[PDB]
Amino acid sequence: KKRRKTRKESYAIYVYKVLKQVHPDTGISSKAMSIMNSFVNDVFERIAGEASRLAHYNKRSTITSREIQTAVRLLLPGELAKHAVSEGTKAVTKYTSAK
Amino acid sequence: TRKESYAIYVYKVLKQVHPDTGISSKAMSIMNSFVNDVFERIAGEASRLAHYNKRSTITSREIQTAVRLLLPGELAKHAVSEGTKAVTKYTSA
Amino acid sequence: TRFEDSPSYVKWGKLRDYQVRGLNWLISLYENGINGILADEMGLGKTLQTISLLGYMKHYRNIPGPHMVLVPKSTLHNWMSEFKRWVPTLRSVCLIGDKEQRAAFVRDVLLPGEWDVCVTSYEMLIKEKSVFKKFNWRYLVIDEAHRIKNEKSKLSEIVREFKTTNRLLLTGTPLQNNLHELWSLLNFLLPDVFNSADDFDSWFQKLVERLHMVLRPFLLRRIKADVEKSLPPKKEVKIYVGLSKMQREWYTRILMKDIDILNSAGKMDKMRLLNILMQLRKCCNHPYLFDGAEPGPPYTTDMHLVTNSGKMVVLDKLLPKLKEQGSRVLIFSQMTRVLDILEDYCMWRNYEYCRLDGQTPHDERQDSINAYNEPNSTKFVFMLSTRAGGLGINLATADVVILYDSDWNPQVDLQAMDRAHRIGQTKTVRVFRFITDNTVEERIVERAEMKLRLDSIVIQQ
Amino acid sequence: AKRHRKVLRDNIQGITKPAIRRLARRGGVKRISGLIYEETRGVLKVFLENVIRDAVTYTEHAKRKTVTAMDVVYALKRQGRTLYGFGG
Amino acid sequence: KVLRDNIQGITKPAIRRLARRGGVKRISGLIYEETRGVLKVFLENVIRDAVTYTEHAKRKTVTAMDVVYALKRQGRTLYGFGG
Amino acid sequence: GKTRAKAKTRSSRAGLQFPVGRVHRLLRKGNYAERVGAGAPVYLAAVLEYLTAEILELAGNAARDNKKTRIIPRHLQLAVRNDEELNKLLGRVTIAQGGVLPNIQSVLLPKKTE
Amino acid sequence: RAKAKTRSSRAGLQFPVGRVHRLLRKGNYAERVGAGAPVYLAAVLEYLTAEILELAGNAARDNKKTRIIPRHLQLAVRNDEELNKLLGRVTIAQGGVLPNIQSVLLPKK
Amino acid sequence: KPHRYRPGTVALREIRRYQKSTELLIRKLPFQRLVREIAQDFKTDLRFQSSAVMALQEASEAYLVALFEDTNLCAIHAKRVTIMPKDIQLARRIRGERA
Amino acid sequence: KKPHRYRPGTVALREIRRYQKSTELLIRKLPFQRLVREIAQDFKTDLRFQSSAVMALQEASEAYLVALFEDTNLCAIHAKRVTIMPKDIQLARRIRGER
DNA sequence: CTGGAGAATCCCGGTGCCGAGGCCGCTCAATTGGTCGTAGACAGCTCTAGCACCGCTTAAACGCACGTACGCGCTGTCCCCCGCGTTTTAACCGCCAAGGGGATTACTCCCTAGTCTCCAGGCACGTGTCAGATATATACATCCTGTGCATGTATT
DNA sequence: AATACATGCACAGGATGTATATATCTGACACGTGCCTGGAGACTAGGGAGTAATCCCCTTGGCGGTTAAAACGCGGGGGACAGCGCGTACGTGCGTTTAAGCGGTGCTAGAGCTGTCTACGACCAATTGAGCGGCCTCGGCACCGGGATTCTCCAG
Ligand SMILES: Nc1ncnc2c1ncn2[C@@H]1O[C@H](COP(=O)(O)OP(=O)(O)O)[C@@H](O)[C@H]1O
Repeated sequence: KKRRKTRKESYAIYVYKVLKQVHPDTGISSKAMSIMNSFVNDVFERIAGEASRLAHYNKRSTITSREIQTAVRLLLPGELAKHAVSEGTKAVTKYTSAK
Repeated sequence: TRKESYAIYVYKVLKQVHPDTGISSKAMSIMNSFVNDVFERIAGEASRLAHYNKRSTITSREIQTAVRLLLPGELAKHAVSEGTKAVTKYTSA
Repeated sequence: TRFEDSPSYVKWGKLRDYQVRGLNWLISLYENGINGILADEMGLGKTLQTISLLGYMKHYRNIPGPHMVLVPKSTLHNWMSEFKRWVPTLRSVCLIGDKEQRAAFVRDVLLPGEWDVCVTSYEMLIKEKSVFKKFNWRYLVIDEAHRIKNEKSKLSEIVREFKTTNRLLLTGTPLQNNLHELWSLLNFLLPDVFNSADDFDSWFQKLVERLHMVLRPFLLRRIKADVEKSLPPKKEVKIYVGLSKMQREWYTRILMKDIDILNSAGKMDKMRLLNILMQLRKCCNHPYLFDGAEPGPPYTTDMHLVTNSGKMVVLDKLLPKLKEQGSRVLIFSQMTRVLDILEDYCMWRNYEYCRLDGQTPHDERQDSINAYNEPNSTKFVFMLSTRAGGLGINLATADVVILYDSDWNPQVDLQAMDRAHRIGQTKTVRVFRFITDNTVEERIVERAEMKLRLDSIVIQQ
Repeated sequence: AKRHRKVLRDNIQGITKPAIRRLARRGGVKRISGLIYEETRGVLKVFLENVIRDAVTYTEHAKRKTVTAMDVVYALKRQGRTLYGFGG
Repeated sequence: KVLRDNIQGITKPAIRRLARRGGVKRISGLIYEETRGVLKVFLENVIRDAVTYTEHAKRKTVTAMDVVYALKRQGRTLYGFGG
Repeated sequence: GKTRAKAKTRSSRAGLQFPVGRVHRLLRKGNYAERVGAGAPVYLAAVLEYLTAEILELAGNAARDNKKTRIIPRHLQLAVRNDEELNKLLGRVTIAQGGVLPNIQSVLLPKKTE
Repeated sequence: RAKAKTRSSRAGLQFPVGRVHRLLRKGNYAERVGAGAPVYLAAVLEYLTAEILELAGNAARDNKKTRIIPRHLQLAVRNDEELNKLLGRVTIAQGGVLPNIQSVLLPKK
Repeated sequence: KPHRYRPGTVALREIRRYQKSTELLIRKLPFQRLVREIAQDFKTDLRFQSSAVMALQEASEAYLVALFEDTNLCAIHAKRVTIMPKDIQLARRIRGERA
Repeated sequence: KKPHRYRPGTVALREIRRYQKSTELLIRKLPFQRLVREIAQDFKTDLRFQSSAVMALQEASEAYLVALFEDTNLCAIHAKRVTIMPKDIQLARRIRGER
């Protein structure tokens, strides 16, 4: 073909699965999908940089769940932070209880 | 215990610039924190340059463009001149 | 050696013989050229001892000054009265007040060297070190020599760097905690025989051996049972009070740490931050020190203010019991807010109080002590802070002392104890001291008892 | 005047009005109103609440109990106001 | 082929549209040349910070990712263009 | 031996919908720390999943209120600006083709409004 | 086996470069770090520190003092243009404010 | 006879119309010539991917719209309706783009 | 006889020059420390402090309020006025980029 | 003054009507999940001693309150001039199509360069110590406000 | 030949830069580790140069509208003027409470041991996610009609 144009990996199908979860009868334009993909890349970059600086400041080298917990306590404001921490802790305890 | 800092090098360049000029304790802490901040900003920018160009190393080109980014005009020009002069001194010797 | 009697330079002067023996000891120290520590019990004429020393000095050794005297500020007018009443020939001056009257005083009298002896409080010396470093001091006598307890305080430095000839010390309880108090005093008085605290520890039956190694070259220690023989020794009863229901629920409330109401939420408001033992001290004294223990207040002083802490319960039961006894009572509150609450309560029970808080000015202090010590006095209750009141005053009118709360140091408790036992008493020296249980206060008096025991083994000689 | 047990002056109002005046003349303003002080106390409480919340989060993550100077330098740096001097 | 005077190509009704999106009713004269100066210095900043990215990457073509990174390091991050 | 058993992915093993393995790989290659804990990318993907769920809920609501069936950038802009904490999370972020929230100032309303 | 020449003594610098290289490796910036990199970075740090301290020395010379206090370098950075633009959101502790009174607040009458 | 509108209401019509819209208010080709004109003196003979020019038009449009919003806030606080160069100079001075 | 009262707007000028020519603190340290302890008590109870930490964020809050009063004075000068007002700091905090 | 009638454009809304980007279905690959073997970051357990809290003491400078008075903020009028609204006339943006070459970009080999790893040693730090820069004090000349009034021109 | 307002000194006063002593405490420096940095080598893999494919940006051309440009007039907003009054600056007297210096605890930072299970790394399998293609439903567009806000006479 045309050298099988390179695997530009992105977050399309996960955004689309979540969109089918909340509003199960609503599509999305492609530019809005690029917006959500750039958004989730930026937010992941923010939480990653925050947890990295936390683990640097405590003179450790292991980014584990506690540093992401305090990184999203720092980044997200208020009610968003509390709901996200509750959801992430539920996911981690489900994955640890069922591994 | 042991805690490294940029105290004596700041004192060395201070005596090099002004041969009869002291400096406080808190001015030393301010200059040390300033050097820490500037080095951290330039190293983070070179890391992001290496991630953007798909590379995995930091050579002099990445930090030279990080100095091109971070500083305003004549300060960036003179810092680039100083860095290139120093790396030519290091390579040639 | 010297004067073998109550001497003649003192006017209206009745020196007791053991004080004259101590005077011979001080003049022998002066002949040997050694700074010493005169550190016997309080109420042994120690201010009369050094006044008699300078009355010997100016008369027969032709030393006209200067000899400064360092006191707490609650003793300045007392020392000046003793100088004006016993040895009047010394030119007597005193310095107190703000920078304006300080400048007036130095401009008048401290330039020419016109005086002979200058009593001066501590903080005045900290302010006028630049003045007093410009002199050649013969003597140096520090009344209540326990501001020099640590050798790192700025007063300890500024008295160490005096260009002077002789140093003399005057305290009641020369030991403070273990060895470093005597170490700092020895490194102050005769510094050229003392290098580090390990030398003092290596010199420290070894305890009594080091005790005599202090006692023979430079120390003097007595008690009124050795020399007086005309007075009751003490009269103490350690009474423990109950805990009120408000006291017990406040104790559980502060032990669960989750208490306050003064907002929309049930916060803590910093009151249980670190030092919970003194918070329990504040609780066991009275809950009303804390916020909102009284209701939303119209500020009246009910009997629920006095029936919500067992110390106050036994106290309200005992103040008419001492009124029918008919002698002057003496309360020593450590916490000044507890002194305020006792002020409100004795106003409610309508006795005459004179509050010695420690922030009262000196002009409203000495006259208060005099009105308490007037012939056939009237001021029944006498409220004092333990430190600034019971540090150096003389209160031989009363006989019953109410130690409300013994602090961490037992020797300042002994100082406020024997304030009433100064020259002895015509009556016996009753002690009604309070203690609450189920708290840290039993640990307080227990550590004070261990400190008093390790002080006792060396203070018997 | 007042009666005994004098506990008063709620802690935000402890930031007194000549202190805000001194901050104003430090900021270089000739004339203040009479309403600046209350909203200034509100602004300062908001700002300190944000910064202290971040520093308490930092010190909670390090499992400590004492807020250091380093925690409030990291908190202020994470807000966009890098403080030189203290620590580092 | 260097271009000459394109900043005055940002016409007056285009600035009026850009303002009336922002919610301003009356717009005085001589706000226009100030808006030209503001726009010119802002995108001079972001064009210098994009050209430096491109010249570090050894290209001759300014991509959209260089513009996105130059706006990102200015604290003015732009979504949508494949961040 | 079962050298390849039933390959139960971690997104289904955390009860999640986001690529736990891809987030783990992007944390490893991302030059963030030396080692990356095993409980970390599950937490990170869960947090990103919840944030995306919130933004999509509000964008779908604002798009259904405009009767459309596809979320466009305008619906994302109105969703993120008509919420306080998402506005504070995105206080610097411009989005492309987003438009502005409709807001005329009250003073510029015409006089004698009645 | 020979004499140990520090690379800062071979770069003509006054800042250390072994510490800068150890900081670049341990700081988790990239998995590999060039050998022109710590030399160049310490050169830029040395030029920036010389650039600040010359102006701060001039400012301490104006206030008739040998020592350099935080007020001197704060006035030096906020008085200069480029260092101000580098340090815009940066608050120097113990620094004070550069003197500026707006002209409509002077009386001038 | 030629029925007019009162001065001040067509501006409100335009405000509602443009805040309802989400297009590009500046046309694209003179903006592209502007970007090439000021990139002509940084590095000569560059190429723009034109998604770059779209991104620049979106960025400068959002920046200028936020600037005019805050300038309008300024000239309303100063007891006016019209905006003038002192307002936008104050807006950039307070916001910190101008020193 | 006839005491020398300074005019309104002279002691203000000398106060501005004296406090701008200095660099010490302005808020008194013990009320600030108790205020910081009451703010920090809300988030978590048993909090010690560094005793340089409170000096650090005292310098922070001082620099924040000095910048706020500076551009407040700027916008109040802009409103053809000298006295600052609540709408001054409300406009300054709005177009500054804060809440 | 004044509501309101009614033109009268503006705009919403409805009903087609194309059309072209979501949207889903193969496809096949790089990537990820399972196994397992090492190793060393961190959890957890010591001591320990440093400094943080906490109240008292004592000075003394700032905070609070009040008085007074006046200067600036606010309102109200006028005016004038200058941007808004509309009409008419250009002009150049945009749409469409096509070509052209050029940067780019994914694949290939190869080759130096940073990493890993011992082995030694000397520069950076901690601790201690001391002299001089400056913080403080006091005195005195030197400027800045202020305003009372003597007068310097106007008014009478 | 005394009044009216203005300009400007005079001088009374108050702050303030400055001259000079001096007390100190704190930065400069000296020393004794020791731990980190350097010397020195093996290496492998990440980068570096080459190479053809190709998408993809740049020019050119046309044309058809849509927006910009220019013009008028006027109406309403910006701005100066002025009147006032009350709200804030300033000086002073009381008072309180911060601040520096006390004692006096003990919680908790912090350093060190040490054992494991945590993740790294590697192998092998196998499948989920990116790409390509087709297709048709949501949406943009366009007519067109019916409501919806606005402006002006004009009869209240
Ligand atoms: N010769 C004497 N005659 C009568 N009273 C005396 C005589 N000597 C001493 N006193 C009393 O004994 C008291 C001892 O006080 P003292 O303990 O010296 O005070 P401080 O505790 O300051 O040293 C004096 O106040 C004095 O009243």
